[PDB]
Amino acid sequence: MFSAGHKIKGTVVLMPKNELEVNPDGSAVDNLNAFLGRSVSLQLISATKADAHGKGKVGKDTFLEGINTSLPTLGAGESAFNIHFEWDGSMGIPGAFYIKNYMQVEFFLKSLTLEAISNQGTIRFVCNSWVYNTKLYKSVRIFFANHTYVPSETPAPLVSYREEELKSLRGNGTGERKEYDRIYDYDVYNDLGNPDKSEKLARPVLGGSSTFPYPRRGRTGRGPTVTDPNTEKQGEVFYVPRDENLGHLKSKDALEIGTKSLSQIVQPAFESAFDLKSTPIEFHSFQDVHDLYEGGIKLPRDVISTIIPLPVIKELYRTDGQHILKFPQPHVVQVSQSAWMTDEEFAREMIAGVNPCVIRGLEEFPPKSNLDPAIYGDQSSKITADSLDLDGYTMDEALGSRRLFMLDYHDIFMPYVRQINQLNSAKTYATRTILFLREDGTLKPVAIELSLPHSAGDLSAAVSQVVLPAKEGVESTIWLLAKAYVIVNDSCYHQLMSHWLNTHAAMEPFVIATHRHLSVLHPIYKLLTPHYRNNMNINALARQSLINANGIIETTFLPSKYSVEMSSAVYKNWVFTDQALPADLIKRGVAIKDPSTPHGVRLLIEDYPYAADGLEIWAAIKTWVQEYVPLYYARDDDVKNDSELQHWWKEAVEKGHGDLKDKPWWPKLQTLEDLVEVCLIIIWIASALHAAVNFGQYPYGGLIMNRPTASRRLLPEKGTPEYEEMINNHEKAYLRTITSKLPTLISLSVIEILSTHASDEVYLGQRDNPHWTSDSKALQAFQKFGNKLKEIEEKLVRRNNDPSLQGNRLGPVQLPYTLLYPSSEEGLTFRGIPNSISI
Ligand SMILES: [Fe+3]
Repeated sequence: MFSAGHKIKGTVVLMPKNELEVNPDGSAVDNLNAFLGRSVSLQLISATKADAHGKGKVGKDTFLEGINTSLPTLGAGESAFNIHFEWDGSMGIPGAFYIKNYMQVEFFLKSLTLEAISNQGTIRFVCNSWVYNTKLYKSVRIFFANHTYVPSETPAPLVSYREEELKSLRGNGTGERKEYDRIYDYDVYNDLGNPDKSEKLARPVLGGSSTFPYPRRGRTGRGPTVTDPNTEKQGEVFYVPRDENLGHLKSKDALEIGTKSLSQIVQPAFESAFDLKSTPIEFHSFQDVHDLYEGGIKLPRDVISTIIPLPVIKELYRTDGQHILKFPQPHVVQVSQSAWMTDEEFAREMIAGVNPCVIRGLEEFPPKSNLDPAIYGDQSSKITADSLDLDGYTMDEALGSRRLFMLDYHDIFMPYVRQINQLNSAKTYATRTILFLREDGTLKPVAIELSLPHSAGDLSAAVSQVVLPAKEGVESTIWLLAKAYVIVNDSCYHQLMSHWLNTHAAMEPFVIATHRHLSVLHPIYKLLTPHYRNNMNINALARQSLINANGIIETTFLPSKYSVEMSSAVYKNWVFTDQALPADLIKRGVAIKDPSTPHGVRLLIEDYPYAADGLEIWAAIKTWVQEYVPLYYARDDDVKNDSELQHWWKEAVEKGHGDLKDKPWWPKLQTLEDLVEVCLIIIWIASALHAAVNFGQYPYGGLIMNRPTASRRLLPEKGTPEYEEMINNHEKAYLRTITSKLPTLISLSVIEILSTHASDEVYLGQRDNPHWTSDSKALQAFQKFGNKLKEIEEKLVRRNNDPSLQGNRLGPVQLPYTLLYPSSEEGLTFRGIPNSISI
C-alpha cells in the first residue's frame, strides 16, 4: 500500500559469472535464488529533485525480489529479476542508480528497466558492466539512464555525480592495477623487454623520447624490473580496465587468448618435434608447403595431444586426433595454386591485397632517395629508363600520363639493413619496385632494385643490383627471388606499420582519453565507444605475447629484435590528418583533388579496389557523423565551450600521442568542422582501415610463398653451388631464401586466428544495444547509416560481378575483392567490417 511512498516496478537483467567465462571448475553456480534475499541492492537517484547540496536525492536500499520469467526476448545466459522501489512523485524522476553486490562472486549487469507508467512511460539503463563484491570498491558503482547530454545540458542534480565518476575513472596515476579496477591512464611501451630473464631480452623503451617516439598504452603499474628501473616487471596477466575485457558465451569466440596459447604452449611443442627430428627441418619443394592444407603435416602424438584440446587453437587445424594437423586451404590458392607466381598477381596485390596502401605515383625518373650518401654510399638509382618495357611508351610519356608507380621501401629499410643483416639467418635488401599502369587498366611490375648500404671497411662483398622481369632460365629464378625480397619488405611493413602501428597502437590513446574525459552521457562518447570494442584487451595481450621480446613477431619476422623499434622510427612521420582516406590517396600520388567528383578526388588507377570501395565506406561514415554532430552542437562556439570535449582532445594529443604534440597538423577542436573531422578519422581507422589490412592475412598469406615473412640469405654469386641450385632446383632455392618451416607453422597459426571473425562481433552499422540512447533523432540517423551500408554492399557485389573489372578485382587467383563488404557471418570469411580493432 502507498503511504507517501509509491512503487516503481523495475526489472534487472544480469549474467552470473559462470556464463561469460565457463570451464568445468568454474561453474560455482549457486543458481538464481542466491541472488535474492539481501544479496544485491540498488538505489534510485533523482535527476530532477536535489538535496541541500545540489546532488540528486537517493532512495532506499532495495533488494532483488524474485526471478522474472515473462518475456522470451532474453537470451545470452541472462536472467531477469523483479524489484520494486519506494519512490514518491516528490522524489522527482530517476536518472541514475547505485548498486551493491553483497555476494562473494561478481556478476555481469546488463540493464535496469523502470516501467514507471507516468511520464515517459519507460526509463532505460544500459549497463553492460561487471559488479564485483561491494567491499572491493572505493566508491559505489553508479549507472545512468540512457539520456544523452553535453556538459551544459546535464540536469543540475546529476552534475556532481557526472564529474565524480570521471574522476574515479582517471585514478591518480599510481598503484598496481587490479582485475576489478576501472582505471584508465597512460604509460610508455617499457613492458616488452624481459631484462630480468636475460640481457639479450632487454629492449629500448618506446615512447617518451626523441630517439624513440611512440603512442602511449594503458597503464598497468606492475613496477620496475630488478635489473632495470625503466622497464616494467613481468606479470601473468596484463591488466585492462575491467569492462574492456568482456567475456564470450562461446569459448571459441575468445580469439584474443590464442596468441598466448600459441606462444607459450603450441610453439614449444612444435620446437620439440623439430629438435627430435621427427619431421624434416626444411620444406624441400613447393608441394611440401601445399601439403599443409591438403593431406596435412604428420607430427608426434604428444604434440597433437598438446594442441588438440586447447580452446581457439583447436579450431585452427583439422586432425585425426593422433598424428595429423591440416590447415584450411587459403583463399589465394582456391582456384589456381600457381597464380600467386604471376607478375600480374604480384602487382595486383599492391592495390587489392593484404597491404593495399603503400604504392605511390612516380612523377620523376630515376627515383630519388633522401638518405645520407655519407653513411650509406651513393644513393642514386641504378635502374635505367631504357631497360624498361612500358608497352611502347617512352619514359616521358609514362610519367606525363601518370602511368608510373612504385612500391618504395628503399628509404624505409636502408637505415636497418646493416644491423638486420648482422643477424644469423636474416639477410634483406632495401627494395624499390617500379610499376606501370597498362592501357588495359592493370598494373605490371617492370623492375626491382635490391639495395644494400655501403660503408668503408664493409666485410661483405655483396652489392646492390637491379633485376628485370624474365620468364625463362636462371633469370626467371632471379626475378622470382627479387619479388620475394620485395614481399618480405612488404610483409614486415604491413605487420608492423600498416597494421600494428596505424591501427592497434594509434587508436589506444583515443580509447583512454575518451573514458578519462567524456562521460558515458556524452554524445561523442556514445558516437565513438562502439569503435573501441576489445581494442585495449587485444593490445594488452599483444604486448604480452605478440610484440614482446622473443614473442611471436620477433621469432617469425625478418627484423627479429629490431621489429618494434622500426615502427617507432616510422611513427616519427605518422600524421593524424593523413589517415583520412582522401588525404592518404592524394599524399601517395594515387589520386588528385577534383571538386567536380562525388568524393572530391579523382583516382589515377580507376579500378584500384581498396581505394574505390574504401571511398564508398568513407562517404557513408562522413554522412553519419555529419548528421549526428548537429543534433548536439548547433554552432562552433558550442564545440569550443564543451569542457569535456576540450579536455579530451587536449589529453589525447598532449599525453596520448604526446611525443608528436609539437606538430603543426593537429586539428583544433574549436569548430563543428573540426569535430566531424576528428570523429570521422577515428571511426575510419577503427573500422574500415583495420578491416582492409587485417582480414586478408590468412586468405593471402596462408601460402608462405605468396607472403614470406623473412629472407635468410642474399642473391648467390655466379660460381657458387647456391647459384647452381637456382638453375637446377629453383623451388629449393626459393624455400631456402624465405621463412623456414618451423617459423612458418607458427606464423600461419597466428594469421589464421587474426583473420577469423568471432560470432559475437558487432559490425559497422550495428550497436550492441538498440537503446544506446533515448534520442529518437540519433536513432533515426543510425538507421539511415545502416541502410546505406547495405546499399553500398549491393554496389560492391555488382563491381565484383562486372567482367570488365576482373583484372584488378579478381586477378589470376580469381579471388573477388570482398574485404570492404560491410557484413559477414562468423569465420575466416575475407569480408566484413567490424566497428573496432577487435582482433
Ligand atoms: Fe588487427
